[PDB]
Order: sequence, then C-alpha cells, then structure tokens
Amino acid sequence: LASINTDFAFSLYKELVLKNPDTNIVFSPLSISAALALVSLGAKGNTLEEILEGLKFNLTETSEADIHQGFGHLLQRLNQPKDQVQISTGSALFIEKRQQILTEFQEKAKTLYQAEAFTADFQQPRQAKKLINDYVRKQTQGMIKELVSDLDKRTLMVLVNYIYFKAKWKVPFDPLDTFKSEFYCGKRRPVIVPMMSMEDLTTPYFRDEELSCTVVELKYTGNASALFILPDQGRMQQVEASLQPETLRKWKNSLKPRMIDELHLPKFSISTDYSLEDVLSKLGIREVFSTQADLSAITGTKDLRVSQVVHKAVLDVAETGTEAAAATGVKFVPMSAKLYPLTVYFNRPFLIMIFDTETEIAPFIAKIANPK
Repeated sequence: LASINTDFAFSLYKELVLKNPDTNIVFSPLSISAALALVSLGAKGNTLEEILEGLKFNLTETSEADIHQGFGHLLQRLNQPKDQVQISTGSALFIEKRQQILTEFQEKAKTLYQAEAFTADFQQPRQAKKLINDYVRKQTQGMIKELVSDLDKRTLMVLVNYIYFKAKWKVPFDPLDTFKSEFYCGKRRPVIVPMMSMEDLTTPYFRDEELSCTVVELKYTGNASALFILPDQGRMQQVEASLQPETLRKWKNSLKPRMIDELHLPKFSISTDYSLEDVLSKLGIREVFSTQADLSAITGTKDLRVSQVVHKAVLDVAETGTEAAAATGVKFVPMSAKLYPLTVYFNRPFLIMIFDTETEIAPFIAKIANPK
C-alpha cells in the first residue's frame, strides 16, 4: 500500500511539474488518493476500474473492499492527535440540486471515509462558492478559509480535498539563529529569505553520488519524519527524473546517522491549489470526467460526472516544527575551530517528503523552488 501510494505520488509529481515548471509544488498523494477512492465508492464498471488502477492498484491482486478498508483505517488514525503529530485531512462532494444522493452511498462515505455528499445549487455561483468554503472553514476550524474560487454554472459535481499538519522537530531550531540569507532561485533579482540554522546536528544522512544529491532526514517527535533532498548545483531535473519507489527505498536503506556541523533550512509556509482533472486524465483516470461516467452508485442514474477535483495542501516549516518559535534578544555566534566541517545548506531548490513512520505512506511531497 505504501509502495502503491508512493508510485502514485511520483507519477502525479512528474505530471504536476510538467504543468508548472520552476514552481513550488505541494500535494498529498495520500489525501488525493483517498478522495478519489471516495468517488470510486459510487462508481461502477470501467469508471470504477479506471480510478483504482490510476491509483496504481492491481485489481487482480487487491479487492475493492480492501482498498476502502486500507485508506479507511489510515484516515481514522491520522486526524487523531498522537505524540504531538496531527495530520488533518478531509474530503467532501458537492452535487447539483437536480440530483438525489443515495443514502446507501452516504452511509458508506461516512463509515469508510468520514466524508459527506451535499446538495449544491451551482446555477447560483456565489451561493455555491460560499456553501463549500463555509463547510471547509468549519471543518478545518479556521485553518482553510476559502478553498474554492468562481465555480462554473454547469458544474455537476465538485470533489473537494484538503490536508494540513502540525508537528514538532525532535531537534528544534533556535529562532535566534534564524537570519536573512539568499536563496538561489534563478530569478532576475536576488531572493532573500528567512533561513533557520543549527550546529552539531546528529541526524540520518546520505550522500547519493549516483544521483548527485544529498539526503537529510529530520525527525519530528511523533511517528513522522521529513526527508529533505538537495540536488547538486544543476542537477534538479535529473533528480526529479529518478524519483521512483526504488530510489526512495535506496535512500531509506542508505541513511545513516551523521554529524552535520551546520544546517541551513528555509522557514516557509506554502499552500497550493490544484484543479486536478488534467493531470489525473494523464494518469489514465478519464471516464469519471466524461459523458460515459458511471456514478450510478451515487445517484441511481447515469447523469452524474466529476466536473472538478479541488485539492489544497498546506505545508509549514519553521523552528519548532510546523510552528514558528518566538525570539528574544541577540545571540553571539562564535566561529568554530572545526577543520573540515560538514555543512548542508538548503539555499537552492530542494524536495521534501513527509512520512508517517508506522506505514511509510507520505502525507506530503513538495518541491521548494522559491520559499519567499
């Protein structure tokens, strides 16, 4: 399941980069997969089959029922605060007023995914826009306030999906060590950003000479970790091309505790909005969006199809973990005698993957092209 989801993650990543070159990317392969699996609960025939296979499942080896129990158990576990890690996630369907939603589907949606399907009047855009955003504002207790822009009048169905998280570093950054540093973003003008830094960090490290990148794992205090991949100068495109579950397995097998004499990591809060129909079509999920959609297990008719899939991911990196630390005064920084210090400075584009350590599923995958 971890491997299936990771394969989906990297497939999606590549399609997203192709769409948006040289830009920050942040998404959840976990939450996106869960939202699409929620739709597959109401699908049948080739509509159903294409969703599950686009998610990288092999249906000769895996049951549709196991797929829903799989994401089901995981999501029931994750939004629950445990050891100071909270991965907050949710999905919802909004269906045009003309159509009825079957109680059977709604019961399964709540049971398996803690999700609901609501009626919306899309013929009145501002009203439907407000209904969706109000729901997500309530659900996230203010964390996401305006998930959706101007929706088309002809919308039959929008699938809505979000993720954000809170966690604390095993080794926090001292906010007094945060300083303004240049990030080499390849822009016309220099880009100066808040740079966190620490010294004498013992953390898992791997220098990958084949792929010309450095891999540093930073642990959170709970069952979670952040993997930071820094391609060598010039080597981002090649590292992006090499992303496959096998490469990730290699990195994870090859990590060893190392003493990093100085670490520089940008402090940032990046949120993204994706309308995912195009990239999902490129992954072979197509019928669900088409006139040939079978969503008869949602409506009891063949009139429904997914019009939009909206995904918002928020990733924060700061001194305490996801949360910024308050700073007072001025710190004296003495130069070390240290002769051949190991330094790792994330001041050019890098990639991040956040892992649930119990399963190795990645709630977040990101490329930080510019953290400003």
